[PDB]
Amino acid sequence: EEVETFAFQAEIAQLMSLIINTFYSNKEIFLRELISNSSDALDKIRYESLTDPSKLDSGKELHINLIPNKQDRTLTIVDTGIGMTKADLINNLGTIAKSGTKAFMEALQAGADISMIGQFGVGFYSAYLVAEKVTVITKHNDDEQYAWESSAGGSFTVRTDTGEPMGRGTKVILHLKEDQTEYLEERRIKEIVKKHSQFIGYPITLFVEKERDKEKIKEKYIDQEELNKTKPIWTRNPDDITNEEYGEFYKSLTNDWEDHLAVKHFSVEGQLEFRALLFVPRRAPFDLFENRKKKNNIKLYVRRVFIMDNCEELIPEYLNFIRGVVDSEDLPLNISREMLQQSKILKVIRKNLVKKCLELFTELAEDKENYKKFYEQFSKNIKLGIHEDSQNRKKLSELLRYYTSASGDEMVSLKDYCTRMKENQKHIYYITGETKDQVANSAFVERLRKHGLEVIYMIEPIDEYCVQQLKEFEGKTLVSVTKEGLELPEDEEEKKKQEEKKTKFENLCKIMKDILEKKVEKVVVSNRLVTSPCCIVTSTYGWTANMERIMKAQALRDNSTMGYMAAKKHLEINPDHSIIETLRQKAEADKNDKSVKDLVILLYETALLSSGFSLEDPQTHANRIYRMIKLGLGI
Amino acid sequence: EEVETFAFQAEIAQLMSLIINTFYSNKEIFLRELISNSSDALDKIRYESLTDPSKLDSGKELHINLIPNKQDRTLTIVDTGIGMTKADLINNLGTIAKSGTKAFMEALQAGADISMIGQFGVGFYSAYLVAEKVTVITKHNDDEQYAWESSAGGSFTVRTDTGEPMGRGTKVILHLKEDQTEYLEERRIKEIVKKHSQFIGYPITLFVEKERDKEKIKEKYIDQEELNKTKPIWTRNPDDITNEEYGEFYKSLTNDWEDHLAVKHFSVEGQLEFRALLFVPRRAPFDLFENRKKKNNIKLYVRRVFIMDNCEELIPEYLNFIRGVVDSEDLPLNISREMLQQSKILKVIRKNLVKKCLELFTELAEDKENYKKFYEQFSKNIKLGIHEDSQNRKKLSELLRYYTSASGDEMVSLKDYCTRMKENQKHIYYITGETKDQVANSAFVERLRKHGLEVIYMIEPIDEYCVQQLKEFEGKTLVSVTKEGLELPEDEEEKKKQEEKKTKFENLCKIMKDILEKKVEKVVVSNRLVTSPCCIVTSTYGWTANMERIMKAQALRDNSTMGYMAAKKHLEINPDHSIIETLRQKAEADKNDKSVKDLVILLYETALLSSGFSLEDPQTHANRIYRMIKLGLGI
Amino acid sequence: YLIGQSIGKGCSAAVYEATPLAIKMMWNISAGSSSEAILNTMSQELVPASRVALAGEYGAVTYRKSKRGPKQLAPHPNIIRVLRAFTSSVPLLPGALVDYPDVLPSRLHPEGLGHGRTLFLVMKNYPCTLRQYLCVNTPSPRLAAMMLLQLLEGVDHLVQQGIAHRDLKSDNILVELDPDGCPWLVIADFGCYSKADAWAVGAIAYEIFGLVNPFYGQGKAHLESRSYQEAQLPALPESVPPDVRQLVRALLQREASKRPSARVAANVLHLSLWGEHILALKNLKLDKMVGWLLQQSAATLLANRLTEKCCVETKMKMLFLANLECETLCQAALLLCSWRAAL
Ligand SMILES: Nc1ncnc2c1ncn2[C@@H]1O[C@H](COP(=O)(O)OP(=O)(O)O)[C@@H](O)[C@H]1O
Ligand SMILES: Nc1ncnc2c1ncn2[C@@H]1O[C@H](COP(=O)(O)OP(=O)(O)O)[C@@H](O)[C@H]1O
Repeated sequence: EEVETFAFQAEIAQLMSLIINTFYSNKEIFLRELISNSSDALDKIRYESLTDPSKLDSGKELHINLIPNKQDRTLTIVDTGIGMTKADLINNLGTIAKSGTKAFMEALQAGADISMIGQFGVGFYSAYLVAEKVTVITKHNDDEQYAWESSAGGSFTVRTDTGEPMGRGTKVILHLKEDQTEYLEERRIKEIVKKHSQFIGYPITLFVEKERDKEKIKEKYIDQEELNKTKPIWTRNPDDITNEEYGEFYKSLTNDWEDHLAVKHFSVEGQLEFRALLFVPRRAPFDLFENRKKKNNIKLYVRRVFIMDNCEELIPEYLNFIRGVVDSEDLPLNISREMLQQSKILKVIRKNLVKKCLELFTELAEDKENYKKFYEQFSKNIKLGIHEDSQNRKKLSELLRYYTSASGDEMVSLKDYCTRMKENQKHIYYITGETKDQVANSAFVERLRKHGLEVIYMIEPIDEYCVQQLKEFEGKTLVSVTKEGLELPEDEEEKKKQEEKKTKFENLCKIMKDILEKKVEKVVVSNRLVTSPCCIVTSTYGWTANMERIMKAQALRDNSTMGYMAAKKHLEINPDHSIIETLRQKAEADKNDKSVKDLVILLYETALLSSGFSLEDPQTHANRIYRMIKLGLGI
Repeated sequence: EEVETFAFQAEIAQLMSLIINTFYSNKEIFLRELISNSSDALDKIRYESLTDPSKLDSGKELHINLIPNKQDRTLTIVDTGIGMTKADLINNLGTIAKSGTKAFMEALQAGADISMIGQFGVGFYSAYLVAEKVTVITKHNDDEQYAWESSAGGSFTVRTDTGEPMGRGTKVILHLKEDQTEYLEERRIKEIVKKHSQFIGYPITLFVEKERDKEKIKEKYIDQEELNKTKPIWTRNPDDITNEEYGEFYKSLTNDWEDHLAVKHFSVEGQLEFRALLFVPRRAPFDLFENRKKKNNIKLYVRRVFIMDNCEELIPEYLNFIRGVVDSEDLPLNISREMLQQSKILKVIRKNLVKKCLELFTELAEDKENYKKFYEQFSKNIKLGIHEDSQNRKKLSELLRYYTSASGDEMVSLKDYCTRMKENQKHIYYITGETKDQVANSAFVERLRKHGLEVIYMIEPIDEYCVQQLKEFEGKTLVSVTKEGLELPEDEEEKKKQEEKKTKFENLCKIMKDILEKKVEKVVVSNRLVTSPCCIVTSTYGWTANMERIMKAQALRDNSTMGYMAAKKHLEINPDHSIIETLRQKAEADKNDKSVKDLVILLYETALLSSGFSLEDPQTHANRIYRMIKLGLGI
Repeated sequence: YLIGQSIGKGCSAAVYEATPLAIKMMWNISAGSSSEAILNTMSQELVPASRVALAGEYGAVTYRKSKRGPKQLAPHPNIIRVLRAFTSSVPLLPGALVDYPDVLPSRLHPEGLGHGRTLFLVMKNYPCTLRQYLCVNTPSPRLAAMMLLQLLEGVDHLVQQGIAHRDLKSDNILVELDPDGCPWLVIADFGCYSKADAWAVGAIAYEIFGLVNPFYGQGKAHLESRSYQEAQLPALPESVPPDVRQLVRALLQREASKRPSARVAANVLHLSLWGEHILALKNLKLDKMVGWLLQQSAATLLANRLTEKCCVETKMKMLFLANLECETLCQAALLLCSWRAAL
């Protein structure tokens, strides 16, 4: 019945303690917060100078100066921003969770061009993380020079300062603690202001005092040097940035002695707004696929300040060589400003990035030489992507280049193969091995090369992973020439010759099958062998020779599967070779002759060797060869 | 001069907005906060019952009940905790950043046994993430049943409730939003309360209403089922937990049909205090080294609530098979209670964990049978560690087991080798290959096995990585038998025979060196070959045969290095073989006889094959063999 | 058929004990999207089941679900238990009937279809120490100065951590000798003060060029605090470029104030090797700026254009061309030709 309404208030002490201790991960953040607030004040005073320039008569230039002083453990951040009045001082720096920047922005007109950093209202108090007492001296038009001072004790003192006239500006004076006196030197300051807040629209000038005084020989009396040297070009509109400026931006962003290779600069204007800049390096990093704990070199910026890096869901893994930045104007941001609220947004960014960089690759493929350099250096990443993702695979396939029998010396794409395919040909014959030369002279390709068809040379271990999932390309199916059921478009008298050769050698294959027992699962007359006695081939389903070799040699392999996934061999003989005919004479003459037995054993050994398989115990084969040699020499 | 001191106050609206939106990553956290606060109240009322039990006459049992109601979109969390009074209600739920739990704990005596969850003061307001209006009905001794209602509008209402008597307890009633009505069903509730807040010292009972009413055939009229079934045993003191209870805890923690293998339960009592529980599974996970994005199965708990998982710096990568929990009583915690403040603490935890689990492995090695299973299933991880870390390598080495020439069929450790080493032997001879049988009959080990020395069989690809950094063990150095400069402790007449064989075959090696040109860098008389004509061996510095084969077959390899790091072969001949003697006769007779040229070419081919190298173009060797066969048969 | 007691196992099957043989019942609920996995279990179990052993009528059991049930061959590594060959389904089939998707009857799931690109590992061959590698072969001065620059970067990175690697000789150093890939050098102390380690690395540098170091031969190889009694410098062969001769001349000098620290020597080597021979580098004519630093980096690649076979050179260029400061670079570009001019 009786309802006593109230309104929340807060316990200040524990609130300040929470803000200081429990918000930010690493104490180095404080510099970013102060710098961003100072830049906010800078653009504040800049905006108002448009209407009237007289308000800029106090101070013309707009800059930020850092003056670390080791004698007094004071790190001073002085700027020429708008400043504060007394009442503004009290209301902004006293009232927690109130931000004068947000109030000024919302009070501004609708169509304005300012983009201020923060609106939360608590970023300043982070300074305490590395200071005991903070002193803020600021002089702003319509008011005199006032002095702020607080020790985070729940109290602050505001006193009219009588120091030197600062003009329209604001300087913050921190008194660091001995535990944090490291930030006084210049190395960590440089590293921080380059990591965060590097792309700030105003010059940041360090003011170290490294005067030698070694007696004219004195050097570096006072050192003024800029840090935010490179402007953020992605903010600028494209079609005006020539292909040059991208070069310097690349060299500065990532230390490199050479230009980039290609650049994609685009932007999205939906309810999720962001601009992006993507570089593809000219040199593949040596430690790239080496796991450096650095998954993506893409840096995420929000209003030109650093947010997060190496958050893998930004870009898929195989596109890690891409280096560049992505800047959004507004996003849900965790209080510490180091991660997003709902990671669902990252998925949309990922999709946009992958489609845009795939378009970039497609456009790059229009040039031959540039592409050749790119492929030659990053082909592994494309095949990795083909192996991993299953929705751009169709668009990823065209990019691949390959060596063919009719290619010569230069690589060629699958579309060229499809164009050069004959009318009756309905497949794409590929052969995987370990080197181009050995594959080119292999036994399987003889009949094909004789007939005139083309074949594909895949000579790197990364291939198998790609092809085993790339089972089709543009209506035409990929078939491996080292599979059991291989067929070619022939005539009918070819079939008659084949069946008559079967009816001639149907006993010899059984005879050789009882020998070699449990070493090969079947032995049949071949149709792909010319100028070679016999070759072995794996079954239609299961690992091929090179695949089994690869994943047997693969480290961190699971032994049980290696025993599980073993290929089932099938021996094939050439009914035209003189060796086979003479062996058939000897077999049909003497059902069992030892000479035949050892001969077919040795033949199978050599065939297993040439077929790409690795012999089980090479010592026995070597001993057989040595016995043959000793017999030949008369020993 | 004039100093106007003040004291910070806060703008409530934006502060509440920040607390609601910008603190927690995923909205599902709210359940953990309410559950933890309710458990805090539960242990609060428990503590006071010790002094006087009459204060427990209101309600005996201590439990937490969740009653989701889909009809009204209300998720009720009712318990029998201490409750609040009116003034306590106002001061705690109204004043942001104030926590009555911390006040009660600090007001308590020094040596007390309570361990309450939170002290910050803002966890409750997180409920808003998934509710528009929150209603808290609570009845606590010394006061009547009151009700709090707030919509996060900067106002809260407190009215004396006239509902049913609840006794000493507290129930929270949320009114979810249509976007978040998913939390009403039981699946997500179960998953959440099992992920977080699973190890709470009080029974949590869901109250779903899945009554079928299908007409006696009705089932599940009202379902009361517990969720926190398993108690946290790591809190209990060891030497009392038998080896059984660890079994059920393992099965419950991780769904498994079989017991664990071994358990290590220890605790640290320094300024950094935490207890730990470590399990080593009986079965190696099939997808273990497969990158599951799950780097460490170690779960981190703070006061029996979940904090973080898969944060790799907890435990090194190679010790990922270890499954277990680590609980600390107090740690610097980010406001969202999902990460630590200074990650330096994780390093100390990592060092303690690794030293403790290494001690565990050492103690496990005392039992041969158990070790055999463990090593057979997790040997790869030990070698990975040996390859990666460089400070426990000395202690990780002892764990390794190996097949030796004199071992027989069972593996053996390096200490056994060192004990069985002869007096003059000063090295440890190991031979790496691809299978035990082929290695055992290789050409290199013949002279060694004849002399009586022992040799080590390394027959997995992961070996090379380990041995190439394990260059020494207990004063004795590891030497590979397939290296160029191999020497054995012999007598002096052996040296005389060797030098006379050199002075006999010094021309033949040059003759064979001008042939085979640029295929082998040197050909010398051997000292390790018996009952084999010739074997090839790699140089002292560079890759060995098996190493080069392995990292040639390794996917994601860098081609430039494969061209860079190629082995330099050296052919070695056996001056005792009849083939070599007859070849020397033929060479010294005819400087250049082709019979000799083709013969030595074929000999080198067979030696390259047996030595473990992969032939470059096996077609030429096969054609040579076919020519030999055709010559033998008379074709 | 009688069966035993009821237990739950795996959350995908029941377990009784029939009259003894174990009836591992299979309960499939086709109302959820996990029943597809459960029909996969239906297929993967009964691997040795006979082809004509089914006992379920077609009017009660759908032929389309059981036609390829009988398995010709399958490894089935995961689950061990098994049931007899039969299936039961209500005549008017249970609620949420199987959709009968008629999917891929003749197709066989290739056992072991699931494969994985396992984690990639690196190999660093450490076959020899520095003394042996320089006793077997001695490389040309280009990569020799490269190795000296590697050693100088290492010894700078060490002492800047606080500890002083006073003992530094030919044996403590290890060389990751790639077979034909150029040898990468690493610092270590497997064999058990400012600028003293620089003196040691200068002596070792004199050694690397194939000449015996007299501070190693006669003595005083521990540290120069025991001042050698030569009071001169040994003459490195003239084949070496006078730049590194001046470097090793100033580094192991007597005076401890004149000895350039490791950073200035490292980046003066950076200037000499990579930054091409330009009149800006000499006569201290380059006015030091970070812009001129990036211009020197732009001059750095021309050391790849001719020296690219050396993987070590591109490696060092990727590793150390980023870490170099304006002050030490100014001091380097000053000293390098305030000696060379000798004005
Ligand atoms: N250098 C400065 N000059 C003028 N005003 C400042 C300066 N630094 C901070 N302020 C004011 O202090 C208020 C509180 O800062 P804070 O809220 O912590 O940062 P932000 O406003 O970026 O969230 C801001 O509204 C801002 O107007
Ligand atoms: N179920 C409950 N019974 C009694 N008191 C409670 C209950 N839930 C919350 N409170 C009180 O509300 C206060 C504010 O909660 P909050 O600070 O958000 O959680 P915590 O105290 O765990 O940080 C706490 O001090 C606690 O005493």
